[PDB]
Amino acid sequence: KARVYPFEDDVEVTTGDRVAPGDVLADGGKVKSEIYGRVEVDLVRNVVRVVESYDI
Amino acid sequence: DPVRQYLHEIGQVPLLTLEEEIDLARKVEEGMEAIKKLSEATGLDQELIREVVRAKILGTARIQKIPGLKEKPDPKTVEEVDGKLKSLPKELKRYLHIAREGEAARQHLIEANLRLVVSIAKKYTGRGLSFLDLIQEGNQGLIRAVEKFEYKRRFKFSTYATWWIRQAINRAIADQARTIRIPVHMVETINKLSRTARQLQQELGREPSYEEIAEAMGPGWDAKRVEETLKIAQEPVSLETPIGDEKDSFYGDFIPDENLPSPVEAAAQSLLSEELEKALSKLSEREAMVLKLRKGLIDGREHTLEEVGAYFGVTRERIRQIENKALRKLKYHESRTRKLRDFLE
DNA sequence: CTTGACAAAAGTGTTAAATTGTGCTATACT
Repeated sequence: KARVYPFEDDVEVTTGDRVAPGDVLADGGKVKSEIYGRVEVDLVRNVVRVVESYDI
Repeated sequence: DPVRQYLHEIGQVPLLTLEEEIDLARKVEEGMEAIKKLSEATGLDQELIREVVRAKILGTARIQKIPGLKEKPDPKTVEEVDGKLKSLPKELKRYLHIAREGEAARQHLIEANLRLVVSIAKKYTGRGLSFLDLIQEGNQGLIRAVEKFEYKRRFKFSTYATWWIRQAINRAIADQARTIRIPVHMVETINKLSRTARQLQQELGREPSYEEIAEAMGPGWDAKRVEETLKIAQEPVSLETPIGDEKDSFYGDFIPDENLPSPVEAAAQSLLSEELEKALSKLSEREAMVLKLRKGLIDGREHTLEEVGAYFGVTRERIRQIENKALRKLKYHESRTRKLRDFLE
């Protein structure tokens, strides 16, 4: 359960950060995430994909 | 329940076949070399940023917050390393994730082989550790065999791990079991000897002797070297061990206290401390106050002849004769009063 | 109450022998 967010220029988060709807993911401000959850940043698939989650 | 606990915790996570295994090891080594790669980025040691990965991985605030009152705090010696390499181009910022995923994969492969480590410590029981202990230290041996493993050699990690688990366990034995600290080699030789004994017992159809058992041990092995260390080997004895056959008696309650002087000694000693004071007053103001300085009676520390002669203005010779004569001159009073003639032990 | 002389006991220092603490072992072995 997650949503994919492809990128082009690097990323602003590591693997496991806590995001929120409307936060800056990668691409220096282009691609933003609309949902909560830890962000699992992948290199090969070039995706900042965020899994629905709540840091509890 | 702690017993079932770990078993049901590791039984939750599955094992790893060749695919996952080889992959995981490759991930780990890639993260390692990625660290070495970034070790030249800002000039930080390969071990430094390595643990800096832990700060956001296997706990946020819990890894460096309490390794004692002092360690490498999050704000001070950590944060300036977390937000330092944080601004570097692609060709650098990628190795960050390589290290993230490598570092995670490490722990992963460990968890995968945990279902082995436990099944390993199963043979090593009886060491003064009921399972869970043995398993814990074994897990440490796994952690070792992990960072030292090489997938490239096409070896099954189950082989490499075992040799290290058996190590971290057989090591933990000597550093735990005997209440009295017994150094590694000591226990090593112990097991060697006891092995020979427990072996030739059935061979000869009876127990050996310090001469014949040490004989098959090697050079310099006499009755002594075996019987001597045999004592050392023996652990202490629980003071709760019941004495006799009746349920009352305790072991510890059967031990005296000679640590503190008995009342009879309080008076025995306080008596001499006085009786020697009254039988002393028959000495000249010199040969008395000086006769105390040589016995450590004055300042409690003994004052050698050299210093005494400096205190009275006399010479290293005069005080010498002073003591002699002053002393026997008291011997006359003793042999005539019989007041102190006791205390001859 | 004393001076020089001087054995024995005691001291300062380096080295040898002994003791002690660690790291590894790869067929595979869950």
